Amino acid sequence: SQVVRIVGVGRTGIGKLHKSVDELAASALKCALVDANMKQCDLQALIAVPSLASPQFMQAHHIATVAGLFPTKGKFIVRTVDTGGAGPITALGMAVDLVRTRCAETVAVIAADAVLSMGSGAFAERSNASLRRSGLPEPCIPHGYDRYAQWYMSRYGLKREQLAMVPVLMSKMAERHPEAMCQKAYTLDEVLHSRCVAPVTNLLECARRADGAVALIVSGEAHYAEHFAQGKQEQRHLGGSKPIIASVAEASGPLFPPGSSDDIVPDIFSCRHAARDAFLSANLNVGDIHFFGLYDCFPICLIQAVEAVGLCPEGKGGEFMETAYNEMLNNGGVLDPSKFPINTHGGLQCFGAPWEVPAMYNITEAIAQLSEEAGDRQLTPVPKRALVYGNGGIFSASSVAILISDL
Amino acid sequence: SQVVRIVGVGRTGIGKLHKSVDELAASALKCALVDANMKQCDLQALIAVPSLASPQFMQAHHIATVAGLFPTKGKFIVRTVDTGGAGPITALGMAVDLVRTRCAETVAVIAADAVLSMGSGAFAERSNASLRRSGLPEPCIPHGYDRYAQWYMSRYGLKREQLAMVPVLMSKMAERHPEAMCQKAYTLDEVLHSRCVAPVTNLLECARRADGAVALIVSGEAHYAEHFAQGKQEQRHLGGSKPIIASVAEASGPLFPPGSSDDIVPDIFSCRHAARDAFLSANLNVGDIHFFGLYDCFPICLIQAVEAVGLCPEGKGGEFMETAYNEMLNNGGVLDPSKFPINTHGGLQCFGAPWEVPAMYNITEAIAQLSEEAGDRQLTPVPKRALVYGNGGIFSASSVAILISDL
Repeated sequence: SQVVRIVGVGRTGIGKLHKSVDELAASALKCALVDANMKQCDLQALIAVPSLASPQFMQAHHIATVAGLFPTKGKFIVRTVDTGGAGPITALGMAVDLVRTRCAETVAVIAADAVLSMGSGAFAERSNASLRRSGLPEPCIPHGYDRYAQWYMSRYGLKREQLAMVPVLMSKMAERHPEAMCQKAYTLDEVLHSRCVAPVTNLLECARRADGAVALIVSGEAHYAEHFAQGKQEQRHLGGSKPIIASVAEASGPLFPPGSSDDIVPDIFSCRHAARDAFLSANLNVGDIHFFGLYDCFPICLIQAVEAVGLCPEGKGGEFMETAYNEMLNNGGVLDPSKFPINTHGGLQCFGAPWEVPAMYNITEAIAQLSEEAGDRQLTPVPKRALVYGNGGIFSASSVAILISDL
Repeated sequence: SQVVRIVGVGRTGIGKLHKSVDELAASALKCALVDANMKQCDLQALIAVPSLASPQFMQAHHIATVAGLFPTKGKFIVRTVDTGGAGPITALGMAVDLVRTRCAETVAVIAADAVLSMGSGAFAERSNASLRRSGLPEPCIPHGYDRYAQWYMSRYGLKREQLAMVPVLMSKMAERHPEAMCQKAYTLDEVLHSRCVAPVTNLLECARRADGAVALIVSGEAHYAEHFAQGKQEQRHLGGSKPIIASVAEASGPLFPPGSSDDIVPDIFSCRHAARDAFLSANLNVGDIHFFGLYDCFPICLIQAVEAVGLCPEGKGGEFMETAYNEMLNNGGVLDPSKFPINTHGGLQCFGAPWEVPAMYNITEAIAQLSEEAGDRQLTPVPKRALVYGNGGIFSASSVAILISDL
C-alpha cells in the first residue's frame, strides 16, 4: 500500500556465535519468515549492508545466492547499501520506496556480521583502515568521537563524568535483558577507572563487539492481509507486533573530523534534520513518541541524540543523563524505564554491536515495547509510537524511522 | 518536480591515468558542476559506487569528505550502493526517487575506479576474490559468463564465431571515438586467435581494463530551469545534453551460475524483466528507441541484452550479430551506426571498463547522440529516445533506463 508495515522480524543470538556471516543472515531470515507466516517465494526484494568481518562484492546478492533464494519465478530486486551504522534504517526507507513504487510488494532487510569471532587485532586493523586519510590516531573511530567529545567539553561545557554516565545507564537497562552482553551493571567508578582509550573516552564507554544478524520483512498491510493474515494473535499487541513504518528520513556529514579543533562546526552534525523530516512525514511530534532507540557507539553519540530528537534542549545532553543518573541512585539504584524510556535493551554500550547491525536492535526493542513483549524492561503505559535512530561513520550518517502501533 | 533530468555530466579521460580514485572522482564531480551551471552549495545529495582499486569504507562519504562538500548548513544526503556494474543506473533511479519524494533537490551520482593503474595481479586477485564460494575457476567472472554462453549455444543454437563478432562490431565503433582505447578495428579471425581465458572466451572478448570517473547531476526540471538554466544554447539539443529520465527499473539474479548447466533457465536473466518494466513505466516499445547503450562485459551479455530489450527474438542475438557483421563486410567493411545503433562509443570491450563505472559511458554516449554531438558516430536524424542498460556481477543485477530529450 502507501501504508507499509514491518510484518516480519527475525534475529540470531548475540555474542560469539561461531558461525559465518552467511550462516547468520540465512538463519535470521528463516526466523523472520516464520515470524511473518511466509516462505522464500513471498519475497520480491532484499536489501543488505556490508560486513567488516567478511567484506563482499555485491554483498546482498552473495547472501541471497548462498542462502538459496534462487531460482525464483518472480521479479526479485537486490541491493546493497552502505551508510555505516545508519544502514539498517536506510535500508528500511528503501524498502518503503520499493513497496510504494510497487517494484516489490514484500521486502526483506538483512544485516549480518561477526566482528567478535574475527579477533581483536583483525577487527582493529580493518576498522582502523576504514578511516584512512582521516589523520586520526589509533584506535581511529573512538578517537574520532573522542575529538568531538573534547570539542563539546570546550564548547558547551560538557563534563567527562556526564559522558561516563552513559554506560552506567546502559548497563542498568541491559541486565534486564537476558541476551545483552553486559550482564553485570557498571559503577561510575568502574567506568572512570576503566582503561583510557582516548583522552576523554575509556574502555567501558566503547561499543561492545559482537556477532549477530537481524532480518526484517517489510510489506504492504492490505497485501499481507489478503495472503498471510491467518495468524490468531489478538489485534491488541499485533499492531505493535507488525508496526507501521510511519516515516523514514536521513541526513549526512563528513566521514572524519577536519583534524583542526578550530575547524569543528555545528552544521557538520545531521541527526536533527532527519528526525525533523521523519516527524513531518508522519504528522507526529516527539510528545507522541514513548520509546527511543538511539544509536550509542560512544557516549558523545547518545548525548547528541537526545538533544536532536527533542528530548532535551541543545547542549543539555550531559545534564539529561545526569538527571536520570541521580534518580537512579535516588531510587535504590534502579533506573526506572518510564523515566528514561531509552535503549531498554542496553544499546551498543551494553546489548551488543556487530559493526553495521546494531541499529536493528533499536528497531527490535521498539517492536517489543509496542507489542508489550519487552518483559522486565516493559514501559507502562505501553507506547503506541516509537522512534529509532542509526548513526554511521563519525557523525557522518543519520537515519531516523518512526514506528507506530496503529493509525 | 515531476519531470527529472540529468542536468550535469562530467568525466575524466580514460586509460592509464596513474591517479587515485579520490582525485578521479573529484575531477569528474568538478566537471559535472561546471556542465550543470551549479556549485557545491547547490548539491544536496551524493550517491557513489565502490572502488576496486581503492576500496573505502563509506566510499561516497569518503569522497564527499575529501572533496570538501562538508561542512554544510543544509541537509546533504550521502549513500553508497552496490549492484556492481549495474550501479550507476541503479543509483540513477534512486536519485530520481530522492527528488520525487522531495528528500533532495539535486543529486550527484558518481562512479570512479582505476583497475588498470592497480596492476594485473592486484586486479586478478580481487575480481576473483569477489566471487568466492562460486566454485568458479580463475579468472572467475569470465568463466561465469562463459558457462551462460555455452548454455546459449545448446539451448538457442548460438555459434562460437557469433560471440567473437561482438568485439569486432565494438572495435568498429571504437575507431571512430578518439578516446576509446581500441583504435584499430578487429577482424573476426583476429579475435579468435587471441589468448584463451575460457572455453568460448578469448582475450579480446573480455572487457577492457581502464581508469576513469564519471559524475552525473540529477535534478527536477521545474527546479533546475528557475535557478541554474542560464545560457543561450539552442533549445533543440538542450532537451538533449540534459535528458529526461523517463524510466528506471531493476531485476536481479544469482551472483554466480550453478554447478551444473542444465539447471540454468531463461528466467535467470533479468534484463528482460528490467527492460519490460522500464518500457511499461515509460509507455514505449523497442521500436520507439533509436539508440542503445548496452552493457557488454562479454559478447554473451550484449547478445542477451539485444534479445532482452527486443532488438531481436529470444535466442537470436548471435545471429543478430552475424547479420550485422555480414552486412558490414559487403560494405567495406564499414559499420553504419544507423543499422547497428548500439554502443557507438566502443562499450566495455573496446572503449573501456573500470569495474563498476562503465554504465556511465552508456549514459554519456546516449547524451552525445541525443544532443547531436557524437561526431562520426552521430545518428541522423538525431535520436529522441535512448535505452541504457547496466549489469552487475554475473547476470546478477540489471538496471535499465530510458532517456528522452523532451516529452
